Amino acid sequence: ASALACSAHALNLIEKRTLDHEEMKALNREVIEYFKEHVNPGFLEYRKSVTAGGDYGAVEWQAGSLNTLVDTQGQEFIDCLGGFGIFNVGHRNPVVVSAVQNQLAKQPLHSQELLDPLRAMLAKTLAALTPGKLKYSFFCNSGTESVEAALKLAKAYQSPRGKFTFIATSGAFHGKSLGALSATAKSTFRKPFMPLLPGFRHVPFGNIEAMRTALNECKKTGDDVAAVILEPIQGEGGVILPPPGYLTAVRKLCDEFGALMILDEVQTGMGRTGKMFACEHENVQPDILCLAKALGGGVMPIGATIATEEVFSVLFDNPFLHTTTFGGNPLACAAALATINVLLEQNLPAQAEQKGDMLLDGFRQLAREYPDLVQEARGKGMLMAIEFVDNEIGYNFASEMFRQRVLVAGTLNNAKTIRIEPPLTLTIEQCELVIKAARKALAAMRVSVEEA
Amino acid sequence: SASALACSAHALNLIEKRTLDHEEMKALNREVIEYFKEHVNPGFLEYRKSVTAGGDYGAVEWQAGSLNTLVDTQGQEFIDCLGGFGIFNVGHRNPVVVSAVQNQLAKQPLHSQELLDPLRAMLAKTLAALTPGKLKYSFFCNSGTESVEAALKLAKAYQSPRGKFTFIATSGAFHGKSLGALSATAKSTFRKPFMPLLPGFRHVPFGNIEAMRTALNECKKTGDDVAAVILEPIQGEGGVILPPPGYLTAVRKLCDEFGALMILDEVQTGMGRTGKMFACEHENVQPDILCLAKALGGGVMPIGATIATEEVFSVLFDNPFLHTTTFGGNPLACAAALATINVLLEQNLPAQAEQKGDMLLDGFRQLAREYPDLVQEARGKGMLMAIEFVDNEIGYNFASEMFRQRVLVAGTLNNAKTIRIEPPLTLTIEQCELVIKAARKALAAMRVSVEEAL
Amino acid sequence: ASALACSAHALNLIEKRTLDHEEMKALNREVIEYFKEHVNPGFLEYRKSVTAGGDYGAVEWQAGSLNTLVDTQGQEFIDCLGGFGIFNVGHRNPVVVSAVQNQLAKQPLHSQELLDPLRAMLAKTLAALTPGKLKYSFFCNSGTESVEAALKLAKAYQSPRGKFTFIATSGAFHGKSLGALSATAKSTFRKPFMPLLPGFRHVPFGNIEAMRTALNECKKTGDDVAAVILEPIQGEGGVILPPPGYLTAVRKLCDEFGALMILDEVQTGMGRTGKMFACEHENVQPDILCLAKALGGGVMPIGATIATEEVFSVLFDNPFLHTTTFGGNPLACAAALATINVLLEQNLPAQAEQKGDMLLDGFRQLAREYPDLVQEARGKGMLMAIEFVDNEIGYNFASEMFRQRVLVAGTLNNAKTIRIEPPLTLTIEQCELVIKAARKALAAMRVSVEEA
Amino acid sequence: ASALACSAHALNLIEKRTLDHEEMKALNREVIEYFKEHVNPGFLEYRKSVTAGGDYGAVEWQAGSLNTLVDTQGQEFIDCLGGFGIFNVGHRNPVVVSAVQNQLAKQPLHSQELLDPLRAMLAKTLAALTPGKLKYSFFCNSGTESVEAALKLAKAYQSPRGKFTFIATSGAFHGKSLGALSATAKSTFRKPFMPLLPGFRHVPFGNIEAMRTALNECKKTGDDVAAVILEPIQGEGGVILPPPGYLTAVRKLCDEFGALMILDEVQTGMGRTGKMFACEHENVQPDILCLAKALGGGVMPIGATIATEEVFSVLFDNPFLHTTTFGGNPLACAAALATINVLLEQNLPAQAEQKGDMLLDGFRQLAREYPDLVQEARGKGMLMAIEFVDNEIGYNFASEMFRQRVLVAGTLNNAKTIRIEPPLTLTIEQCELVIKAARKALAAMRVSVEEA
Ligand SMILES: Cc1ncc(COP(=O)(O)O)c(C=O)c1O
Ligand SMILES: *Cc1c(COP(=O)(O)O)cnc(C)c1O
Ligand SMILES: *Cc1c(COP(=O)(O)O)cnc(C)c1O
Ligand SMILES: *Cc1c(COP(=O)(O)O)cnc(C)c1O
Repeated sequence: ASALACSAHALNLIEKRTLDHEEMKALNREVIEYFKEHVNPGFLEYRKSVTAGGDYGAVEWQAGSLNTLVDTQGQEFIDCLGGFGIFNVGHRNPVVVSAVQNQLAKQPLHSQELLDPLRAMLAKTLAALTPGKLKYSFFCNSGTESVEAALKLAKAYQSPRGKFTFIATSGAFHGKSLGALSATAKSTFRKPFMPLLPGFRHVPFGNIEAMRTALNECKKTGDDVAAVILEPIQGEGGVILPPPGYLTAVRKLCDEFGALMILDEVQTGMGRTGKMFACEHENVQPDILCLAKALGGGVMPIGATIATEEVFSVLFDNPFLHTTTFGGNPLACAAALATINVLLEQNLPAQAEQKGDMLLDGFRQLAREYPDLVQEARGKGMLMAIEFVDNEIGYNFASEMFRQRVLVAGTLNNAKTIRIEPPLTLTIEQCELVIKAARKALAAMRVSVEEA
Repeated sequence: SASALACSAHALNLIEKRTLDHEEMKALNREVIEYFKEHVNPGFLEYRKSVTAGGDYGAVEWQAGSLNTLVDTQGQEFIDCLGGFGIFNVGHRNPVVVSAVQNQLAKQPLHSQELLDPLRAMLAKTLAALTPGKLKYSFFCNSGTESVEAALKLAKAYQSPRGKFTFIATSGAFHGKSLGALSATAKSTFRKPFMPLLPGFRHVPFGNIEAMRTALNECKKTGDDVAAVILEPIQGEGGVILPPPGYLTAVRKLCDEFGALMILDEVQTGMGRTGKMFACEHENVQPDILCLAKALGGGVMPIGATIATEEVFSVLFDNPFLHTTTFGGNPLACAAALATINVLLEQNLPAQAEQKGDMLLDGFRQLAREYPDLVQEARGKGMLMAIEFVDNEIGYNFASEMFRQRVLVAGTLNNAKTIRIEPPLTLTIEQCELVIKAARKALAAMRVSVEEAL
Repeated sequence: ASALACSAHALNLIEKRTLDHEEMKALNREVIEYFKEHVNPGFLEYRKSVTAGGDYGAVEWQAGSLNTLVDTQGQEFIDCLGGFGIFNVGHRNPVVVSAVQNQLAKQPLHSQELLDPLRAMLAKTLAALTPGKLKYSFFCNSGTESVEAALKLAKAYQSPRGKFTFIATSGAFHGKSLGALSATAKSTFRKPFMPLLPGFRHVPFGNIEAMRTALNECKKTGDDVAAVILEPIQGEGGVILPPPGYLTAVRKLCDEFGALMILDEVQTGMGRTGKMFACEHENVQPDILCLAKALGGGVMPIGATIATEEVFSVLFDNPFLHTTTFGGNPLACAAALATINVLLEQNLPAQAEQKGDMLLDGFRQLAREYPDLVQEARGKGMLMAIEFVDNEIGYNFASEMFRQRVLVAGTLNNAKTIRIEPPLTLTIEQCELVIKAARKALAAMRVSVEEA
Repeated sequence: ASALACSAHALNLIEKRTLDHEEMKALNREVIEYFKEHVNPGFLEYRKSVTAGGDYGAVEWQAGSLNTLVDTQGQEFIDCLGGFGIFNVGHRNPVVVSAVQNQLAKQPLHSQELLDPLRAMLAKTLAALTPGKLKYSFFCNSGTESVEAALKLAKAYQSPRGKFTFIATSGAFHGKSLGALSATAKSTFRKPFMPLLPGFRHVPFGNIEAMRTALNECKKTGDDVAAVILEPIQGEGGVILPPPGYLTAVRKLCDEFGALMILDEVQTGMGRTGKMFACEHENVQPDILCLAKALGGGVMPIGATIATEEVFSVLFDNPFLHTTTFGGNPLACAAALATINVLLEQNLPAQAEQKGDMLLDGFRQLAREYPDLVQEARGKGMLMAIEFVDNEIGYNFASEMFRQRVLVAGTLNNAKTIRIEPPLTLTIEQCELVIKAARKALAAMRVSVEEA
């Protein structure tokens, strides 16, 4: 089976707008087959553990509307998954698609030698969009690249000052590339890949005393902390909100020891929590801010690491100290610029507050009626989670919701949690449908427990 | 000055424009320079200065002109002998890659990552078919440095249960800038500010099987057994360093003998550039893990791919979330890659890279004979070439004199005396000639400038 | 002069029991010069900062009585330094010296091939002397070597169980060799020698909640703690007593997480705090116990690492995994066997309880009279300390006690603190002289303060 | 039996000069039982492996003459083991014994506060005994401690110069404490205790071009070599001699790269290879020289780390940066001073050369005659080794020599290799008797093999 042949077959497919029954039967077969053979058979077994019958093999085909996805069988799903935080402004958002299309006609990828205007524009726009002294931007292609950039900026800055240790928090997720993975907290994701970067240590999230104890003990032993890295709200941890004033406290702790504050808003950024950045809630200015996911408007891959001139200036004397081939390419920038405009124009941060208040109320309500299955519902803005009592119940919830054509999924660090992360553009009727389908799934699950 | 809203709307409107007033052009250029200084990196403005003449430093990128040319905001058109450091193998805005991407953008650009996505499966089947021997499984990411992190993690996951933790790379090597990849990357400049890096990384001189065998033997004796060796078939940012014929095969045998894994970083050498689809096909070395990026995205999308045997990729099956990526293998990028593979094969671009590379290098080596004055030597394999000069400053002047002639070149990350020549594989034969003529005129100018300077 | 001439001159001096006034002048001259030129000019600077006038030049010549040292000028000192904790049964304790001579008559060092009986005899005595399941002994030559053996036993036991992290406490001193140094906590002793062993972390001494957090956080990130190591009371730290129930809580915490408990009793051991081992105040059984200093009766150098058979067994398959050339030699063992015998016959640990109480009563009294100069006095048995308001006041105390012919000295991890650490054999008569000497010292100190 | 009872019993044994037959049988029975239950049962298994019948349980009792040992049964063994390099001047050497007794009469251990004279005298004597600029001494208690001190000297010196990597050689043995173990090279000794000190790498012994490549690649990547450590002759490796001029080429390579040279003469030191130090053969001055074993005259444990003023001065500003409690105690200084005297007075390095050649000639003839059992014989001075065709043949040799009351034992990195390391004071008749015994042993071995 020649490689030309495979590529020609794929090009032929990419060009099909719609599939009929026999085309769908064949594409679904090839995709399951090739997943087993060339991608990961484990992912097939995973889908089985959160669906019922043939739903494991559901193959994603196209955007339906701003907030829906369609599989190869025409089945349309309401998206409460959001690509795990990617689709803040909806699927194929017309303003974003348009911007990308326009730039695609001029030049999608830059030479990396001439001065590329959209890099300059997005960095200007980001400077203005961010708190206080956050002034300089480095663009890359993902969240983990955003965090590697942050760790490196911290390292270049703190190294000549004698500081090499990094503090993160348990529950934290910061990416799976090996530097970012040193900060990431989940044991099962870390252990096979040890030894990781030396001098990374963890303290309980939300616990200012434990953090202070770590910075102070490190000082005593001559292992002074370079930087503290944390999410404002833990995402893959299961949507964990810290106590009030904790972020402000972590900011003061860091100034006190002369440590840098790195804030990872790859997941909480771009309006999802009810404000453009989750740090704007306590009005805290980190030294380095990590952005990705939704920054590309659900159309492009992109990441950005924004810092103070003070810190970022370590990159000035030699601008090749940290580089990236694709980072800040014109297509990625056009997507990011469109997304920032859409967010502001349509006041989507404010909408996420409003829609999130509604949905979490409906979720807390269902939690009360079904403590039979549901432990608790947490959230802020359109970042929410339902924590069930067992692992198996949460898997059954995902399964039942799937049958009702609502797409949800779990959390990387938390086995008992299903997330709810819809596009911020989710319509008021669609929020009603989601609570509706949530109830029905809970009811069906209850009935299954009595059934078994 | 403005709010983010006003800034985004200004950029959004500039994005829609196709051409520029003279006063619109002048305005934009002053913006780009100003914001590069205030919000990107003023040091980059300075680097552009040291490799240009006059306000050349502030040439601002506006659009692709043809397959092999770029146009700035002033309508100046440049023959691209930089190729985005190995990105534009099939040219700028190649119609088959643009079309595939545009068609997928109409369906779905990014996936949920939850449902099975069809193009991931197709690109994975296609790469299986494209790759030598037992390379069977593909992990998709967003960059070359991400590609190499995936390689290292795969090796780590496989070798740490077998009690092996040491990674051997080579000096001169460039494997990426993220902290995992940076640990294998070898340039002192790039490494020291971020130390300590990953433990267990050791380096031997490139292209020296004698030294590499000693390394692995010593590591075995002391109980610090070698998990994997990582190398580029040809060192790119190192200054286009060709290993002696026999090297890669010897590396394969050695890895076989000690039970080390062999990682080939073909992020720059891959997708046709050296005269084959992959530079390892030259000696027919099958690696345990193959890294791709740069040109795999067709010059339209960012993509990286890590391909490995089922034996090694295995480690990811029981828990498929052991290594993941949010954007990796998205439909837009998969389309761009499948398009690219098709074009490379249809238009037989690897074969073309061999013909055009022979001519171009033959041309440069002749010029080197003529100016021992300024040039040390010219080297290359297919369309991956470099010209080494006597001084960094002679080199910087070549880049500058070339830029004045509207031919784009640039240097290499681990060798300052070296100017890379990395044109699209689609560079026309006439353009090949033009580039040699441009290079000749530049060298003569340089000779005169050094004359008066002494 | 040749090496031979130097060896002969020094062999001549060793045979001399007493010095002419002229021989004395010349000896004190050569000793100061050779310290400068061949030992450490800096140790001469240190002594000056804690003596007055030419007192810095004092050169030690012989034991006087049990509790007494005599310099080269015939000047005699009551020893309240105890060699920083080695002279527990006094200077040249007759039973210990006798054991050592008798063994020297037979065989001072062993072959390491044939079975050396005194090693079997010492290992038997210590198994009988240690609480609970502590059963096997590895003999070495110092405290720091004793801690190295302990880290290795934990490493060899816990590495196959997937655990590599070590928790120690700030203020801790566990030795200066590079493995022990990784657990030793003073910044100033650690920085020039970094990178030390990886995987070592520090929590505050005496704070159990912080220790639970470190064990728990390590468990969460896959960095599971192999062992916890600590002194029951911190010596060099400044005689830092933990809360009641702390040591026991650490034992239960280790049990809970399946970490090994290492107890560093190099200073506290052999009767020093009022019991044979300080771990006996709460009846705590560590998995590994480290001994040295006083174990050699103030006559020989020796160390011992005692462990449960569960832990020590990691050395049975290949008894050559950890070894030492001089460890467990006949003279070291004779000395230790004599020391154990003397401590038990004369009920010396119990004496240390009584005399420590009485001595700490004198110092607490003086800290009452002189808040002028003194922060507080503390102690457990005969391991006591006086904390002063300043470093210099403490240095002044040390100099005044010296002028008063009572030998004291400072603590490695606390600059405001003067140890009082006399032989357990100190008479009540001398206890009262020591308390008078300290009052006179404070009297002169207060005066000199109000001169300025 | 109680701890007190155990100590009393041991003390009576220590007093008894002779043992009758059923005193022996009781003691022997004890020694084996206590080794089993409180020391290490594996030592019994190893000793069985290199003995025959009731030979495993040889229990040693006193020195016999200068060069012999007697066990509890009255069996006298000629000592070709030398305690693995300790007994350069024999067992209970009168001059060293007398120096020790005289010092025990005054002060066996010091306060560590007053200036102890014998530390100054030994440091002066060693300065005059050592090559060139080796001037300052740090005294400790073992070989592994003097390597520890050497690594720290280099670290303190090289850390501020930006260099942190250490190069050792495969085959090497430098001690078993975790710092020294990082440079020790046998896999068996290292693996279970990893992670060790970071930044330690190994190159093949005697191959200068391999060492240049490592030093050079390290520099390229920003991981510059702080220091190189090696033995002049590898001892535990199997008595591995380097090419002539290698040692000089390492000195020059270090000069060239600005790395420190550390020479480990813990085994080769104090006369054994024909000169006082094996570096004297090629006139090499290391920056740091390590000594132990024979430095203590076969009576005391001691170690020394001697360095140039350049290097050692990193300890002047803060003389407490590296310390050890027992290091340089009067008893150990007295034993070293006497050793230096005996070695020089009795011209014993010269004797080591003569007896070395004679013994090596003898083994070389036997190798020649029994190529069925013997691979080859190597050596320099009284450091020698016989390599056999396999392990078992080597073990049979050791066992046969033991039956003939000649004591030999293996090496820790090489299992086919038997070391021959007698006192430098071995008589010429004893030299001849060892060669005859080796012959009788080999003959019995060939015959043994014949039957099978
Ligand atoms: C608690 C403790 N551990 C370890 C040591 C190290 O003992 P040494 O100097 O004999 O190596 C000491 C010395 O102060 C000590 O007090
Ligand atoms: C999603 C996530 C990342 C992951 O980055 P990638 O784009 O998947 O490489 C990093 N940080 C946080 C907080 C995340 O939620
Ligand atoms: C460019 C390069 C990389 C890193 O690629 P990025 O996309 O810039 O992260 C890795 N390996 C090689 C050989 C490269 O040339
Ligand atoms: C024996 C040896 C050591 C270890 O000495 P110890 O006193 O047992 O700690 C160190 N270096 C060399 C060369 C040795 O032979």
